[PDB]
Amino acid sequence: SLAHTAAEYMLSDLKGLRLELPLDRIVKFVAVGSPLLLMSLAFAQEFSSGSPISCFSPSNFSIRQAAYVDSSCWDSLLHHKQDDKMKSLWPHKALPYSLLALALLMYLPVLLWQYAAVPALSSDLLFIISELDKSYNRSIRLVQHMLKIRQKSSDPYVFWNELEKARKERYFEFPLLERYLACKQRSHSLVATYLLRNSLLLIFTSATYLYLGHFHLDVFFQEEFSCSIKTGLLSDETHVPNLITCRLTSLSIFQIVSLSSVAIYTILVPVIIYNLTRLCRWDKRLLSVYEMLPAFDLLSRKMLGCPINDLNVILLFLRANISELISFSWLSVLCVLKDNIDTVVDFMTLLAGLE
Amino acid sequence: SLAHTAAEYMLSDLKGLRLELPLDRIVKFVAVGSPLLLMSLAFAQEFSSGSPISCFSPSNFSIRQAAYVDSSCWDSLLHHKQDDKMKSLWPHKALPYSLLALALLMYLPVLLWQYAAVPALSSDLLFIISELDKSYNRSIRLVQHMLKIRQKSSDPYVFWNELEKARKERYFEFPLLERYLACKQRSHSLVATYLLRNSLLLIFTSATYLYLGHFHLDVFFQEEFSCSIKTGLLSDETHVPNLITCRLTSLSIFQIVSLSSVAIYTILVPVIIYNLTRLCRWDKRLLSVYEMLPAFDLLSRKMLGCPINDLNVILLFLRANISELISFSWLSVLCVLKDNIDTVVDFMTLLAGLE
Amino acid sequence: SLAHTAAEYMLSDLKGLRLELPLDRIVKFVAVGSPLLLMSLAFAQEFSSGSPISCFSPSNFSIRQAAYVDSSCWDSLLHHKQDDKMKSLWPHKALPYSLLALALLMYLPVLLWQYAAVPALSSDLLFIISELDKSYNRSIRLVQHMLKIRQKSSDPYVFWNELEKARKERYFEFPLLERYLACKQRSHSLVATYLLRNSLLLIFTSATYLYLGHFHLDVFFQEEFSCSIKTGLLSDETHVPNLITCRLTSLSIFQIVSLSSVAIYTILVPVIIYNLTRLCRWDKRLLSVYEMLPAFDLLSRKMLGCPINDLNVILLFLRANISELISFSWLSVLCVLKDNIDTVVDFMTLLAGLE
Amino acid sequence: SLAHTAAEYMLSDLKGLRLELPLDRIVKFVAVGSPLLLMSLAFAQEFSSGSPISCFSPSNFSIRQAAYVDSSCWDSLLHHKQDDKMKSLWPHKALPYSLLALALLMYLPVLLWQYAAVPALSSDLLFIISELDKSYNRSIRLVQHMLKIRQKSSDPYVFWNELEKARKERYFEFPLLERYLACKQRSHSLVATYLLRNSLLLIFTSATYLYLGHFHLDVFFQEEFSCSIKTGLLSDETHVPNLITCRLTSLSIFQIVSLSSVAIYTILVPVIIYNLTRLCRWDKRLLSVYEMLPAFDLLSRKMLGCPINDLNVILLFLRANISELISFSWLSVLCVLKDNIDTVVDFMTLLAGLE
Amino acid sequence: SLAHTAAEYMLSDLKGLRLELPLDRIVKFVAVGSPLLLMSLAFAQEFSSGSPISCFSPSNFSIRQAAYVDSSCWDSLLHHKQDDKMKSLWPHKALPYSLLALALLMYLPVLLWQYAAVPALSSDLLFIISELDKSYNRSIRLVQHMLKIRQKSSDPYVFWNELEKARKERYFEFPLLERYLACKQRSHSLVATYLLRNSLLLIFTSATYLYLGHFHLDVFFQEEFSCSIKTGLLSDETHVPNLITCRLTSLSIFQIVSLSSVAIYTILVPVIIYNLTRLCRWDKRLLSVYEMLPAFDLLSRKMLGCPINDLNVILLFLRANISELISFSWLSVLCVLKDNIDTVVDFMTLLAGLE
Repeated sequence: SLAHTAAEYMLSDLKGLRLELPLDRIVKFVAVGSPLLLMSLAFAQEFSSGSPISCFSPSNFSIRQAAYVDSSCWDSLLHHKQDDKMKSLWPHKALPYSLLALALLMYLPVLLWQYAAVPALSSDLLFIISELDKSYNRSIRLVQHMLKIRQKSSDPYVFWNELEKARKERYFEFPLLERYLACKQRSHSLVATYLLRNSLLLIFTSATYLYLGHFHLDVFFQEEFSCSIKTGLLSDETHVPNLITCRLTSLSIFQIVSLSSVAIYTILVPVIIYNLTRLCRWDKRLLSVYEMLPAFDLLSRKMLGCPINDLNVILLFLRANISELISFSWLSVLCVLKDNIDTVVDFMTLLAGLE
Repeated sequence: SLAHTAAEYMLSDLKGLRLELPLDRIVKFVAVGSPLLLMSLAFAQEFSSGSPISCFSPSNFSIRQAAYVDSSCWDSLLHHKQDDKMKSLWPHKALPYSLLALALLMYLPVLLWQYAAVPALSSDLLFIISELDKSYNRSIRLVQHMLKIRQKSSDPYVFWNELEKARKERYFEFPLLERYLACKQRSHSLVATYLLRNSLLLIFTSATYLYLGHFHLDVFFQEEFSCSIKTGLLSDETHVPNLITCRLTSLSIFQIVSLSSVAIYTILVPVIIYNLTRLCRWDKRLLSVYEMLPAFDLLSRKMLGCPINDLNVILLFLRANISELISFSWLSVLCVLKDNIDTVVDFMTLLAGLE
Repeated sequence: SLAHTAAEYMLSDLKGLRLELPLDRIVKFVAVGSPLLLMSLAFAQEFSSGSPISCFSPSNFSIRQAAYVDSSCWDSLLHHKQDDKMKSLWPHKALPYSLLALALLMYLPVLLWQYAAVPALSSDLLFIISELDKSYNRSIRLVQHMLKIRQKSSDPYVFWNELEKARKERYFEFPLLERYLACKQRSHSLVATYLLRNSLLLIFTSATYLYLGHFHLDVFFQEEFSCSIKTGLLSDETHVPNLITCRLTSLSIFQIVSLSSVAIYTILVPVIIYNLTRLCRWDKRLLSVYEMLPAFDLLSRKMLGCPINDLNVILLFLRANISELISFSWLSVLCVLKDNIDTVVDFMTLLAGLE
Repeated sequence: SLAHTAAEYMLSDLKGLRLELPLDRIVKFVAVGSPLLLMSLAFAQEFSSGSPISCFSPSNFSIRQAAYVDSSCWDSLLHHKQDDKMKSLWPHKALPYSLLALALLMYLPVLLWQYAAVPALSSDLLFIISELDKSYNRSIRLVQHMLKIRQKSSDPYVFWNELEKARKERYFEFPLLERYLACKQRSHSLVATYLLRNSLLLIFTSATYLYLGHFHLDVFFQEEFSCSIKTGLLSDETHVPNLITCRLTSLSIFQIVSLSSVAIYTILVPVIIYNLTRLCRWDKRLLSVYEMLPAFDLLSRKMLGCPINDLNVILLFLRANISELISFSWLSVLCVLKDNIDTVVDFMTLLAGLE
Repeated sequence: SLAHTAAEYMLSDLKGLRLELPLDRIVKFVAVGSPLLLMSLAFAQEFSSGSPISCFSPSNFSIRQAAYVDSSCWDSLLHHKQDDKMKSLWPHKALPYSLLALALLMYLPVLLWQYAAVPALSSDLLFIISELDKSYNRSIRLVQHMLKIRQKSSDPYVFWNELEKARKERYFEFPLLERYLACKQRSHSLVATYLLRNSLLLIFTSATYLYLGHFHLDVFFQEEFSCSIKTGLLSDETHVPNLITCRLTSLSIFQIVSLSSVAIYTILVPVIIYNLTRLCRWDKRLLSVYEMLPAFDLLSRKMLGCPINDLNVILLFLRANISELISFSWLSVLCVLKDNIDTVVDFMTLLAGLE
């Protein structure tokens, strides 16, 4: 089927970065995969194929012109309703093309996200990681003598005086990164991509709802109609003027695909809503440990104002990207320090796991 | 067929870690693959296809008339049972969709396992594995200068009297490891994932039994039924009012798929029960060698209280991954000492195979 | 279908260079993919296939006779129009062939570009980047003490008039690149390839429009036609001389294909127009920082005369490749300095991020 | 076809070890592949498909009537044999399903082998090879002073006695192995796995013979039968009471499948018998070179007791792996010493063959 | 198609050794692929498919009566020849099965070759290539000072007398390898594999000719045959006793398959005959250059006795491997010396092209 190749054409599956959320991956996955799956179910071997429309021809007729008549109406689905209001049945014919259209409209926002923000993002995260890769062997290297000063000095002279002068000495400061982050907060050109990506999906879901409301739900329990043939050069013939008892064959598939289309998108709407609201608030679930590391305190320090900035997005992506191989280390081990007190344990643990 | 794609789309097959037990692999593969293979066998080349419904119309009707007659009942399958009680045979129509739904529902728990437990569990293992493997560095060298003191000594003095102070020093102390293991002993945030994984499977099996009992097994030996067409625009016609002897064609497939479905799950229940019960007890099959190594003994030390703790799942997965490439060593070889005596043999075995 | 193999035969996807602009990528993608997708949609399982023609044979005719009569007209599509002017319907038979021909004609410019300009342009670009990377090699490395002694002496007469002296110093000049740029600047053997590539595409689009105008849009609302059979050995037979009410089945597919072939190409025209026009002006968006670098100033200084020079396409390809792996660094970071002043910050940032 | 995907799912094809003997491997291929291949032959394009059953209904019955008549007996195959004993020919319906059952039964033992023996057995092999690697480099390290004394020695001290004294000193000793070898010889936990692996195949081929004997071989020359349709709601009708001359179309493929199934397994049985008997005796085809080698002598020294020991399968799996990359050496080159004896000869070759 | 997949299981395409001659590869390819391709052509879409056999039933018969008549004779191919001698026509039905049998029978010999001689041949070739790699640098480090004394001495002491002694000193010899070659050249265990591999193919070609002669060439031009149905339960019926004018549809496929099968083998046989004859003589077409090199002279020295030896086959595979990457060197450059004379040139050339 056509949906087979299209699956790996759209939803097919640097070198050390994850530039997408798992939630975003799942929502795009389901949004692109649902229409193709329903369409594949609609016209495959699972349901018996054959003639989509059948009509009860008179017994006088032979097979050939009966095939003509019931084939001349499949392309002319238009009900002569006497309940002489003339009604159309085109959605039953146009359903698969509509499904493919929705499938492409689902994939379009992914293309915009890929083209509009990937390179600029890729530069920044890689630069930050390359800078922060070795913040560990700067602390322990120079802050190792704190214990070695402890036994030969007093409480405040070590914890509040010897851990006081080392801070203002060029071994920890990163003024280049400070300048960089200060510049970044002015930028607003990347949050636009994310908000547009979510808003387009919301608009497409609304369009799907209005399409399923205005046109569908009207022919939902109708299985029979009366069509006509004598509307041309066949009007001067001796046969039935209005064909009788024409019944569609694939109503159940229509019902199930409509119901699945409603259900999947209605259950996915909250996921996209939550995706949008994640960026509406500053996040500080673990700042307590971040304010102590020599360079990690910078991101916590610039935690002010409206959360709508590129800093929020880059830190959100980074927090998922702190677990590759080198930040996938001590930074993950700092779970036991969870309850002056940092006098000995906070330094014994740091100097214990050197590498 | 859609089953072919769905096979590798569902059950498709770090870098040194096995986060999946073999029994879990077997149960997940069997449970996900059974409905797919059954539904594929139902509608493939093995059984000749055609019209799943057959009817015996009188010879008066034309071929198209018979086609309309028997094609109008496959989608409207409803028996006029006189034994005028109305009965439906809709499971015969809904079998493949039900099998597909069962296949998806079986894959639901796997996503929860991969999304809620993989990162934390993977992060937890390798650090413990490294702290665990750094053993013969500071254990065979603790003994090389210690075994040489035996001959110039007495029975208790060298290996029964100074051993306790030979193990109480800044060589065996691992406060980081003790604190980490105790902290995860108190925690319970991962065992819930395993419990939910097993409980969802049990609930889904129970729902499968309910569905197979309530709806199925009622129309199981019934293969003929009477239907009617004159329930609409064509009721004003001269023909039979109630159709006679419409017979199901694929009853054998129906019964075989039902029997296979019930049999596979009644076979599968015991192994998942065993998987649930595995975690309820402490593993103490091989602690005799663990309580001797400098780092191994700590694992055996904290075995207290109820067996419902995370430490259990970490140690259980550690047992599976205890033999990768470097731990894939003496661990496997410390199996000859299965029967004071440890004076020479226990130490010559160590000092023989350095590397 | 046939297009399945051709899809990866034509549209299928050094080691560090991008020799293709993303806009050109999407243009080629859509341009070659539209005809294949349309023809795949036209003759696949999405719409019921069979006999594309139906005719109303008299009831006396045999089924073999009717099959012979109707199958004798699809290879002889010639309507006996009385509105005895003879109109033929060859496009309804030849549309797949036309679509495939347009697919090859779309592909021709791609191979033209791949076999006319790739080697020379690739070699030139990789050379240029190779010597251009020496900019950072000199950059600040020789200035390590030149900056370390300036603050010990006075401010504006050790590091404010020695900029020329440092440039005059025999490491900053790049005599090789000057002659190369001049020789390229007079050359015009590369811009002709791009101009012809755009012109050939636009001429082909105009040809598509002419084809869709002259032959199509005439038999566009016509669905019924009359044919004749007695034009040979069948003249001396007793039957109808002119066959009556022959209706083509796939009119909707005809209309859909025509409208799509119009719409996608009308959308495609503006983007190729803009791609053609991108070379009418010089690019001066980030040369402000460039005219400080020791080697990048050579590129900036040679912005003279008519913009139709090979250096235009050279710099166009260069700007995309300026973010590969090594230039994908500080050069991308120098965006903070966007408002004497360059005394410290413009130089503190340089001396901060060495490597 | 279904057999296509199952082929690569079932019989499809560390990093330096061959865990499976060639005989067992080829037996596995033939045993799992014969049913799939013959079943694919049964229902593919090689032989014409269609309606497997044919009946000669009299001309009075219509198209649909005869279709119902000959379609109602394929699922209800029961010959009213007058030679009134009803004989059922259900194997003609249960053939492919029984073949698939046999296919699964064939693949059960291999998963038993791979899940019950591979984990435990994989461990000690690398230990064995690691300590077996030492012997070569130790011999060059040890035996180069030994021959250095030979030229100034008389003869017995390098050829007869002192050499035997010279070897038994702590450079030529492998004490840790000696403890492992005897205890592993005492174990029997692995021979049972091999015995079960072969016994399952023997039992299943015996079951196959019983199935082909009891049920088949009776309906083998029979191709025509008389059935009945008046056994229900069709009893009150005016037509023939018992079907006349219903003939099977696929008797030839039935006979070919039976003959191939019996013949392939009849040829296969002696191979598995020989694979069984391979473990009943010890292999001493090359112990003459082994008994002089540093570590290979120990394997030959422990030649006692019954041939049902784990060391037997251990040495069997090593001999398949003595030719990987390092033992793929002089060991293999020692084929020329096949006929005071090794004056320099042996030593001359070893010292000459550094690596 | 069935033979589609069998192609890639059968004829699908160390790490530096070629264990097959290209002539053997191509003859194996054609021998296994010709029946498969002929089968594919014989039962594919290239011809219109359908019923292989047709009969001219009387017009009184119904459609099912004719279908039963011609479907009851395709599996009962037996001509009631009156030119009442009974003649069969089974080959027209058994052709594909015989073809698949041929495909397997010509496929056994490659398996016999790949399991019988590949390991030992690979061992010998890899040992030889690993050992004989020194000779290049070994010679130059010894023959670098012969030009020192060429000008400072005369003919006897640089060119004809002391060179032999300079050659025969303990930097030249390699006893490990000429001691190796004796048992191999006396061995005859590998020529048997090659001779049986060729003889089997000769036997199978002869058997194919016998099958094509005894059975074919008789049913070659006759196109019509008469069959009968009244030979059982249908004898007591009123219809034709002997069927009239039953015509077979696919005579052309039969003829073309037979002609192609005979022609491909009558052109294939000379290749295998020449391959067999290749080993019947010693090969000496470059030994003028080998007889001078240090280690290559040993191979050219042991050219005695009958050419039926393991040395013949080992050198036959060696010569195909003398151009991999390191013997793909000067050894290939010694072509310019193709015409005392070697006084100066034959050392200048060797000493110049070092690396």
